[PDB]
Amino acid sequence: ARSAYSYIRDAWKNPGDGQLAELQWQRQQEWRNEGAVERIERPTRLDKARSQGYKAKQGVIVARVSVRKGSARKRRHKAGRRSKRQGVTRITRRKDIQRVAEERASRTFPNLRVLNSYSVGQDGRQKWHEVILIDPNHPAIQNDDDLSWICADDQADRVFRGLTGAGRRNRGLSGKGKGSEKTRPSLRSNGGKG
Amino acid sequence: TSKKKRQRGSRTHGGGSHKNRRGAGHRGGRGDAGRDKHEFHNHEPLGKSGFKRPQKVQEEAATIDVREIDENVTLLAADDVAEFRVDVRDVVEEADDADYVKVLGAGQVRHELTLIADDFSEGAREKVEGAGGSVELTDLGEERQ
Amino acid sequence: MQMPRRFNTYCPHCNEHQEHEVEKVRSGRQTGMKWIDRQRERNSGIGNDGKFSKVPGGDKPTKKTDLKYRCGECGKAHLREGWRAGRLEFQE
RNA sequence: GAAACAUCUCAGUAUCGGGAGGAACAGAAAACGCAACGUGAUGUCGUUAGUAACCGCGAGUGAACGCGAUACAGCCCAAAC
RNA sequence: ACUCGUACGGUCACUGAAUCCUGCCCAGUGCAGGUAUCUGAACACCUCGUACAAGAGGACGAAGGACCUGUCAACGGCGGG
RNA sequence: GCUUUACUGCAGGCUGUCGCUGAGGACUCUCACUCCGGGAGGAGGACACCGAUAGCCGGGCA
Ligand SMILES: C=C1C[C@](OC)([C@H](O)C(=O)N[C@@H]2OCO[C@H]3[C@@H]2O[C@H](C[C@H](O)CO)C(C)(C)[C@@H]3OC)O[C@H](C)[C@@H]1C
Ligand SMILES: [Cl-]
Ligand SMILES: [Cl-]
Ligand SMILES: [Cl-]
Ligand SMILES: [Cl-]
Ligand SMILES: [K+]
Ligand SMILES: [Mg+2]
Ligand SMILES: [Mg+2]
Ligand SMILES: [Mg+2]
Ligand SMILES: [Mg+2]
Ligand SMILES: [Mg+2]
Ligand SMILES: [Mg+2]
Ligand SMILES: [Mg+2]
Ligand SMILES: [Mg+2]
Ligand SMILES: [Mg+2]
Ligand code: NA
Ligand code: NA
Ligand code: NA
Ligand code: NA
Ligand code: NA
Ligand code: NA
Ligand code: NA
Ligand code: NA
Ligand code: NA
Ligand code: NA
Ligand code: NA
Ligand SMILES: [Sr+2]
Ligand SMILES: [Sr+2]
Ligand SMILES: [Sr+2]
Ligand SMILES: [Sr+2]
Ligand SMILES: [Sr+2]
Ligand SMILES: [Sr+2]
Ligand SMILES: [Sr+2]
Ligand SMILES: [Sr+2]
Ligand SMILES: [Sr+2]
Ligand SMILES: [Sr+2]
Repeated sequence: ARSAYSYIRDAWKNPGDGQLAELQWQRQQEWRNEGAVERIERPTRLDKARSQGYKAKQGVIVARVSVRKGSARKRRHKAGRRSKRQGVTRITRRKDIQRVAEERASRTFPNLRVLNSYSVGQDGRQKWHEVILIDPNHPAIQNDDDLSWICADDQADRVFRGLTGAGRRNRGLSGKGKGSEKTRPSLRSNGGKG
Repeated sequence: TSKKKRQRGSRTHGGGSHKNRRGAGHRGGRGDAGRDKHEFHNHEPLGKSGFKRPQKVQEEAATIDVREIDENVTLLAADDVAEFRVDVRDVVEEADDADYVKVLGAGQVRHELTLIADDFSEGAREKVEGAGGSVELTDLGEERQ
Repeated sequence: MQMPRRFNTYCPHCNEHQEHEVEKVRSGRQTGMKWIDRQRERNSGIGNDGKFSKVPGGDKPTKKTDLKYRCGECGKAHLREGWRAGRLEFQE
């Protein structure tokens, strides 16, 4: 039958209706007063967490990040940068907020590696994401048959090289066919036209 | 002794006034510059013309002239010698991947031929029957209606 | 010059002779669903556009008479050239 | 560069910020669509092709499927119980 | 920043000690204020349109503008007959 | 380099609108949110702030 999990999930399908609506209105007040990276004992969205790879083990950390909202905060132009080149309040950046989050998080934890992240709400001027990080040095995880992969030296700073799932989903790598000619196998490998 | 070879001493290497062979000005602009002003002479006029049908909606038929067949009847010993009978499909190169094979009539037909192809031109027939011969439309070609 | 509302003339159709009216093209509006309503937003953004950032041009000291020759029995029309006329009166 | 110039080009180049490895990235289809009784992860090379497509439809820009090759290797969770 | 500051303040301009004075002009331009009426984008909204969408018309209507007033120690003007 | 009622844009100010945003064409409220207070608590209040968009002005700038 339905798993208790499928309930948490089925609820966040519309974080603005019912109990969850009352929760967020409350939590946020507390959230809005927390740092920019708060570690938390348990994931707010359990289904999602586990689903994304979470495990109630040793070395599996969760942290809620809070990034300022908006689009782009771009200066005008020092020298003589023409019209098509005067970006300031009408353009946005090529990296989505969740990626910014994942990064700030991994920095706060200079030894942990990003596993994944999820949204947990957003008031009128900031977005919150919980990021699942992992200690590649705790044997507790070095042994785990489902997570020991995140230990390869070539997984170091995996988030800063866009290896997160959201990382890849942003580098235009979702589709295996049409419209991904300039993305895969690498944006840089494609003279950045993706 | 090449031309280049004799240039040492010319100073201008054919150019003319040492003031000629300078920048892109001498060429009237880089590339197709002024292709419609000073160097407009002999430049397909400006504009858009007609349309194109999507590439995967295009039929490319493999064609051959009765003449080609006829000229090699005897040399095609590896084929039928009916009361000659030949399935063109096995004669045209580039056949394997052609939307279909069509026999175009052009030239004499000094033979009685039993040709078999996806489609023939109204003329290829005349030239075939008129040579005491028949022509057969492949099962495929049976979509002529 | 004026213009007889209904004169006897030929037409690139019935290979005969009937009566052709005189009506100055009332034209039509901007579809909104054309190849220019889309590339007007695609050839823009921030800065200039060239042909889209351009404006309408002047006119000659006169306007040729653009018409449409409708038919009697038929009901359809064709298109001929126009004449530089300050005005025009389709008499009756 | 467009023989000026704003879109366009130069060019996602120069330069800057962050990060990994001896290689990186990619990768086992919500694919393809020579529409098929067809192919079967991924890079890469030859070609497809200066083709399709874009574009003050100007100057210019410019793929892919397929094919021939190189090398080949497929798997693990979340949930149900 | 001004600012450990608060209109006897400090900001932004002009003229350039004292002394005698500092005329007329608000049409244009600027600034400010008002405004029946008119004009005035997008969203939501009504009608039609599309099994949806593109779309057509309507409706309401902000700042702004029209319009009206104030202002020249505000830009400036002080002629011809 | 500089100027402007040159062309084209951008900051920026003004304004409508959408989100933040809640309870009962004019109104009440308090609970988000903002400010004052050491605090208790006070003021303000779905406005303001911020994200987005739309119209006007826009040599301050390119
Ligand atoms: C006769 C002339 C006309 C035109 O052709 C040469 C050209 O047609 C034009 O410039 N304006 C036209 O306006 C009426 O019909 C169209 C045309 O295009 C407009 C867009 C414009 O091309 C770019 O901004 C438009 C808005 C699509 C408009 O829609 C009604 O160029 C010169 C002006 C030349 C003098
Ligand atoms: Cl990481
Ligand atoms: Cl074609
Ligand atoms: Cl007319
Ligand atoms: Cl195939
Ligand atoms: K330039
Ligand atoms: Mg034009
Ligand atoms: Mg030039
Ligand atoms: Mg590569
Ligand atoms: Mg030109
Ligand atoms: Mg390019
Ligand atoms: Mg393809
Ligand atoms: Mg002085
Ligand atoms: Mg304070
Ligand atoms: Mg300037
Ligand atoms: Na780290
Ligand atoms: Na792209
Ligand atoms: Na020379
Ligand atoms: Na083939
Ligand atoms: Na587009
Ligand atoms: Na030039
Ligand atoms: Na110049
Ligand atoms: Na262009
Ligand atoms: Na005045
Ligand atoms: Na004077
Ligand atoms: Na200078
Ligand atoms: Sr590191
Ligand atoms: Sr020469
Ligand atoms: Sr030179
Ligand atoms: Sr010309
Ligand atoms: Sr072949
Ligand atoms: Sr475009
Ligand atoms: Sr524009
Ligand atoms: Sr004239
Ligand atoms: Sr294989
Ligand atoms: Sr005045």
